[PDB]
Amino acid sequence: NLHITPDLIPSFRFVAYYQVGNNEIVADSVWVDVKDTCMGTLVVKGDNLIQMPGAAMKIKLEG
Amino acid sequence: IQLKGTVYNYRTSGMQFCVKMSAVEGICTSESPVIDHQGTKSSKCVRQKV
Repeated sequence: NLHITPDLIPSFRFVAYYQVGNNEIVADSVWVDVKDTCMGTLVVKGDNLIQMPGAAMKIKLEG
Repeated sequence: IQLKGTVYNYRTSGMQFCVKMSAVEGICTSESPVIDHQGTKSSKCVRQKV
């Protein structure tokens, strides 16, 4: 089980190999696309109700 | 009688409002606010803040 973590965004490769008797090396690499997303979080939270001109406003900021 | 009513404002900040009631043949109103204009018979414009 591998645990993907932000770092590997957006795309990480996996190479791996084994050696027989300290003489032979054989390997393989597969390439994977991680969801091209935000490493951390950022959302502007609000109320979405119809505001009125020059009126007083509150927006929360999650990050 | 004295009809009670209550206006609630649920929204964020403050909010102002008008409450006018149509009068009817059989109900004295105490004001001559009858003001008929463009087909409409109604009360003066309050102008409360809530």
